[PDB]
Amino acid sequence: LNRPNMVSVGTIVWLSSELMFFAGLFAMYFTARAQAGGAWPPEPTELNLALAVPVTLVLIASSFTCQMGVFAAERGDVFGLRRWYVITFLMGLFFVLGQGYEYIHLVEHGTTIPGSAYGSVFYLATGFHGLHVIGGLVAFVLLLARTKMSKFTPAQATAAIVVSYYWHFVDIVWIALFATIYFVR
Amino acid sequence: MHIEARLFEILTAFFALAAVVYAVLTAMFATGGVEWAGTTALVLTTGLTLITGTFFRFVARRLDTRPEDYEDAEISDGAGELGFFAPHSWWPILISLSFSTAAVGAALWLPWLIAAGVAFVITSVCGLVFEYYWGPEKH
Amino acid sequence: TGVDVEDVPSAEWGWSHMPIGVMHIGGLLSAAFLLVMMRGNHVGHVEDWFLIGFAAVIVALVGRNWWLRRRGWIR
Amino acid sequence: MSTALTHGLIGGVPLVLFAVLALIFLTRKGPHPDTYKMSDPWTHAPILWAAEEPREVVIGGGASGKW
Amino acid sequence: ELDLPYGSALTSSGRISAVTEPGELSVHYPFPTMDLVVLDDALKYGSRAAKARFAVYIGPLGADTAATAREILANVPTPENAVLLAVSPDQRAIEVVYGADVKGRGIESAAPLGVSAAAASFKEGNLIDGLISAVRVMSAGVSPA
Amino acid sequence: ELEARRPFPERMGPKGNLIYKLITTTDHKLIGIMYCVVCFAFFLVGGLMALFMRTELAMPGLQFLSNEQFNQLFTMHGTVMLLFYATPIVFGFANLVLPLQIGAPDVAFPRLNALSFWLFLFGALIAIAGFITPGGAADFGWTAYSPLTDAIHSPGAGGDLWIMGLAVGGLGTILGGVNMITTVVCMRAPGMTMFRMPIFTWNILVTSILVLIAFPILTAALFGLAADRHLGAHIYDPANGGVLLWQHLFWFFGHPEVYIIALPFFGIVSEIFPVFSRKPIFGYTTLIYATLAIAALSVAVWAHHMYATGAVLLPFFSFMTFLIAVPTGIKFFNWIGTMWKGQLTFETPMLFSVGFLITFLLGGLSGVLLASPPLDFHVTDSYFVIAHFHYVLFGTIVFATYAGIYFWFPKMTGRLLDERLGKLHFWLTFIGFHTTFLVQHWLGDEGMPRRYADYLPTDGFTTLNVISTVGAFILGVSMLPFVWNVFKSWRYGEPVTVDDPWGYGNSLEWATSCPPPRHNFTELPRIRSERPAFELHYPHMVERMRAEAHVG
Ligand code: HEA
Ligand code: HEA
Ligand SMILES: [Cu+2]
Ligand SMILES: [Cu+2]
Repeated sequence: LNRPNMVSVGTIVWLSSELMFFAGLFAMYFTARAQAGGAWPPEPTELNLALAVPVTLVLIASSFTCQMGVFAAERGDVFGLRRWYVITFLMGLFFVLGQGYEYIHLVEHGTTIPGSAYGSVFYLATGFHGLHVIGGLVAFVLLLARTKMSKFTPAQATAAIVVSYYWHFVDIVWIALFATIYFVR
Repeated sequence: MHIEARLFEILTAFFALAAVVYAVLTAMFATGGVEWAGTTALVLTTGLTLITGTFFRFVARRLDTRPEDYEDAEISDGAGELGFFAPHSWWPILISLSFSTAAVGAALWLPWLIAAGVAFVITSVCGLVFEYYWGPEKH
Repeated sequence: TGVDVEDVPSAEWGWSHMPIGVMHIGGLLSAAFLLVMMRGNHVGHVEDWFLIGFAAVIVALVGRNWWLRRRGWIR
Repeated sequence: MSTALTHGLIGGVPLVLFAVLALIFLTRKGPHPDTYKMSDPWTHAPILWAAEEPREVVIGGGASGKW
Repeated sequence: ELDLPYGSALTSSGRISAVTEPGELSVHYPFPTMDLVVLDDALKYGSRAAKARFAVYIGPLGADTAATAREILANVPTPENAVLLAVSPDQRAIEVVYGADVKGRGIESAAPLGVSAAAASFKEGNLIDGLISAVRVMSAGVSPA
Repeated sequence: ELEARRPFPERMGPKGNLIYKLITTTDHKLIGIMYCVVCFAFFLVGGLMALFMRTELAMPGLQFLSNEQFNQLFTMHGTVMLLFYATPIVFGFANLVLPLQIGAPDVAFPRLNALSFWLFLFGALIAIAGFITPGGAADFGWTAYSPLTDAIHSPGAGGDLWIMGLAVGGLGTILGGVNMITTVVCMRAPGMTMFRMPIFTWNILVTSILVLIAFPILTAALFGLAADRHLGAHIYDPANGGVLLWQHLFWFFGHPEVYIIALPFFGIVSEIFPVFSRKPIFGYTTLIYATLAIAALSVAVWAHHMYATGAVLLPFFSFMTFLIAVPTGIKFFNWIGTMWKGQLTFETPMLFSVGFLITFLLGGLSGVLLASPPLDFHVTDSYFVIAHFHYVLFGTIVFATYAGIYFWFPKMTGRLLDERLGKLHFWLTFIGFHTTFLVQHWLGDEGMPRRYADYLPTDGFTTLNVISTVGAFILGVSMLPFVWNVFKSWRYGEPVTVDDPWGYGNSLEWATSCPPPRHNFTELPRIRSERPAFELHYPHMVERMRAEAHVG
C-alpha cells in the first residue's frame, strides 16, 4: 500500500507556503532600495565579501553531506545516517556562528536596526533565515534522538528524507538572498 | 496523479503570464516605474505552484495506476492495510499553550517570557515527536 | 455511601458521592457574598454590574438544577 | 428628531414583528402523529420496547388480567 | 415491502440502507415525546435497580394470549433474565411473563400488582400512564439476585 | 418477527463522557463540532459590538459612547467577524464532511488537525484580550493602514495583542490548509476519481491552495509591523515607499481572503440544490472550471482597493476585475439550470439557499458596479461600500452556513431540527437584513463616509440611520429561535433511524449511518458517477439517468 508518500506531500506544500513568507520579506527589501538614490548602501555600511563567501560554501557542503546521509538512509543503515547528519549539523552550526560574528562586526561599526532604512531590511532579511536554520538544526537533533530509541523502519526513512529537503529549501533560499544582497546590490 | 499535476500546471502558467505582463506594464506607463511589490509576490506565487506541480509530476511519472485513479476499479481492489493514524493525544493543546505564551511575551515586550515560551515550545514539540517511539522503561 | 457504578465506574474504590444540598446551599451563599460585597468605599459603578451578573448566573443555575431534579428530568 | 418616537419604534417594531411571525408559524401543525385514543382500534404495527440496561427461553411464571 | 421498499437496498454486508422523504419522520409512535421519555427513563432505572430487563409489548394477541406472550418474550435480548408486560387494547388483555433466572426474587407478589395498576389506569384511557405505573411497581418489587 | 428498540433514544450521555475526550480527541467530526460552536460564540460577540455601533449611530450626537470607543468597536467587530468566525467555520465544515464525501476513514494528519483548532482558539483569545487594557483594544481600522499603526500614533498595547493573535491564528489556518490538501490528494476511496468527487470537495481544495498563497505574506507583514513598533525599524517609513508597501502587501493578502470565505459556501449550496430539486447538478465540469478560473483570477485584482491613492495602474486591475466577474455569472446560471424543470419542495435548507441566491445577486451587482474607477472615485470609503460587502458577505456566509447546519445536523447528531422554528428564523433574518442594509446605498451616495462616530442634524441622513438601526435590532432578535431550536433539538427532537433523511441525496455521505461510526463506514458502494448514494438507493434509475444525461 501507500504508493505515494503522505508526509512528503505535506512537507512540500508547507515549503511552498514558507516560500511565500520569504516573498513578503523580499518585497519589503526591494522596496526602499528604489528610494535610496546613489550610494544606496548608506554612510557607514560596507559588506565583507571575504567573510560572506566561506559560509555559503560551507552551507552547500552541508547540503551535499545531507544528501549523502539520505543515500545512507534509503538502505537500512542507521549508523551512516547518524554520521552524515552529525556532520551536517556541525556545518550548519558553523554557518550560524559565522553569521553571528558578521552581525557583531557590522553592528559595532555603524549599521543597526534602528539606525537606518538599510540596516532594518538587511537584518530582517537575514535574521529570519538564520531562525529557519536554527529550526533545521533542532529538527536534526530530534531526528537523531528518535533514531536512537527504536528499530529503524520506513517511517524513520521518510522522516530523514523530509528533513533533508527542508534543509535543501533553506539552502536555496540562502543562495537567493546572498546573490541578491552581495552581488546584485 | 495526473489531474493534480495538471491543475497545478494550469495555475503555474496563468500566474507566470500575469507576473510577466504586470512587470512589463509597470516598467512602462507607471508613475515610478516597476512596482517591486506585486511583481515579487506574483513571481514567488508562480514559484510556489511550480514547486508543487513539479513534485507531483515527478511522482506521477514513476507510479502505477492507483485504484482511485482508475474507473472500473472495484472496492475489493483497495482491500488491504492503510497507514498509521494516531488515536488520542494531548500534546497539541500544550504546543498551542506554549506558542501562545511566546506570542504574549512578544506582544508585551518581555524577553524572559519569550525565552520561557520558546523553551516550552521545544519541550512540547519533543513530546509530540517522541510519543509513539519511547520504549518501555528500563527499571 | 454510594452512587451507581453506571455513572461512576470506580465507585467502590473511593469517595464518589457528595450530596446536592451542600452544593445548592453553597451556591446560594456564594451569590449572597457577591451581593454583600457592594458595601464599602467603591465609588464608581462598573463593578456592581459584574457582581450582580455573576450572582444572577449562579442563582439561575441553582434554580434550574433544583427544578429539573424536582420534576424528575434529571436524577 | 422625535426622541421618544425613535425610541418607541426601535424598541417595539422588532417585538411586534416577532410576535406576528411566531403566531403565523408556531401555531401550525407538526409532523408528529396524533396520540392514540383507547376508544378506536389499534391500527399501528406491533411494538416491543426493551431496557438495554443490563449489558453482557425457559419461562418461569406469568399473570393475566382483563382490565 | 418485504423486498426493500423503495429506497432501501442491500449493501456489500447484510446491512440495509433506507431513506425518507424530505419532510417525513421515521418513528411513527402515536404518543407524546415527553411521555415516551418518561417511559424510557422508568424502563431504564427500574431495570438498573432490579438487575433484570423489563420489556413492553402493545400489539395484538389474537390467539391463546399466554402462549403468544411467552412466544414474544423469546425476542428479548436475554430472555432467561427478563420480565415482559404485554397489552392488547382491542381484546383488552394484560399479561406478564417471566424468565427462569428471574424467579424467587419477588416476581410472584409483584406481577398481579402490576396488572392491577395497569388496569386501574387503563379504565380511563391512559395507556402510557398505565404502562409506567406497572413498570414502576414491578421494578420496585423485584430485587437483584 | 419483532425487534427490540428503546421508547426514546438516550438524551445526553453519561457523566464524564465529553470533557477528557474533548481534550485528547483526534476525531475530525468532534473537531468540526467544536469549530462550529466556538465560531458561533464569536459571531454573537461580534454582533453585540455591531448593535452598540448601530444604537450610537442613531440619534445624532454622542449619547453614551466616545470616539475612541466607537473606533475600537468597529475595529474589533470587523476583525472578529472576518477572522474568528468565517475563516474557521470553513474548516469546521471541511472537518465535518470532507472525508465522508471522499470515502476516507480519517484525515491525513489527525494531530495536526487538533493543533490547528487549538491554535485558532488561543490566537483569537489573545487578540480579543485587549479590552482589559487601560488603553483599550485596537482602534485603527481592520485594515490597519500605514503610518497610523506605528508607535507614535496609536501607542497602546491593544495593537500588539491584535498583531500576535493574528499571527497565531494564521499559522493555525496554514496548517489546516496543508492537512486538507494532503487529505484530498492521498486518502480517497478505491473507485472515486477526481472528476467523480463532490463540488464541495473541489471548492475546499481550491480554497486550501488560496490559503497557502495568502496567509504567509500577511504573517510577514505583521512581523515587519511588530519589528517597527518594538525596535524602531524604519520599514514602513513614509520617507521610503512604506505607505504604499503596506497597502500592497495587505491587499494582496486580503482579496484572496474574501475569496477564501466564498467558495466553500458556493459548494454547500451546489450540494443542496440537486437534493431538493430531484435532479442532477447542471454543468458539473463547467462549475469545476469556473471555480478554477475564479481561483486563478483572485490573485491579480488586489489593487482595486487602492483606486483613490493615485498610485496604481487603473486599467490593468479594472480589466482583471471585470474579467473575474464572468465565472460567477456562469456559476449562477448553472445553479438556476439545476432547479429548472424539477419538483421543488422548500424545507429550511432550500429556503436559506434561495435567500442566498437573491442576496448574493444584489451584492454582486453592487460590486461589479463598484469595479469602475471613475465611479469608485465618488462612492469609495462611503456607506455604499459597506452595503455592498455586507450584501455579499451575509448572503454567502450567513445564509449558506445556516443552510449547511440545517442540512447536516442529522448526519452529525442523529436528530432533526424543528422546521417551523427554522421558517420563523429564516423570515426574521431575511426581513431584518433587507431592512438594515438597503438604505445604506443611498446613505453613502449622498455624502456620508464610513467609520464616523457622529454627524450633524443639518446634514441629511437622520431617518435612514434610524431605519437601519431598527433593521439591525430585528437581525439581533433573529438569533433566539435558532439558538432555542438547536438547544432543544440536540437532546429532544425526532430521531433519525435511516440514512438520508432528505431522500434523493448524493455525495456518498448519505450512504452511511445517520451518526457515522468511528472510521465512518462499514461498507462502500460501487462508484460510477458523482451520485453514488443516489445510484445505490434507486437502482432502477441508472438506465434512465444515463440515457438522458445530455438533452438539456
Ligand atoms: C465574500 C465577500 C466578497 C465577495 C464575494 C466580493 C465580490 C466582488 N467584489 Fe468585493 N469587497 C469585499 C467582499 C467581497 N467582495 C469586502 C469585505 C470589501 C472591502 C473591505 C474593506 O475595505 O473593509 C470589498 C471591496 C470591493 C471593492 C473596493 C470598494 C472600495 O474600497 O471602494 C471593489 C471594487 O473593485 C469590489 C468588487 C467586487 C467584484 C467585482 C466582485 C465579484 O466577485 C462579484 C461578481 C458577481 C456578480 C453577480 C457578477 C456575475 C455575472 C453575471 C451575473 C452576469 C452579468 C455581469 C455583469 C452585470 C456585467 N469589492
Ligand atoms: C462576516 C462578517 C460580518 C458580519 C456577519 C457582520 C454583521 C453586521 N454588521 Fe458589520 N462589518 C464587517 C463585517 C461583518 N459584519 C466588516 C468587515 C466591517 C468594516 C470593518 C471596519 O470598519 O474596520 C463592518 C462594518 C459595519 C458597520 C460600519 C461601522 C463603521 O464603519 O462605522 C455597521 C454599521 O452599520 C455594521 C453593522 C452590522 C450589523 C447590523 C450586522 C448583523 O448582521 C449582525 C447582528 C447580529 C447580532 C446582533 C448578534 C446577536 C447578539 C446578541 C443576541 C447578544 C447576545 C450574545 C451574548 C450574550 C454574548 N457592520
Ligand atoms: Cu476586493
Ligand atoms: Cu480608503
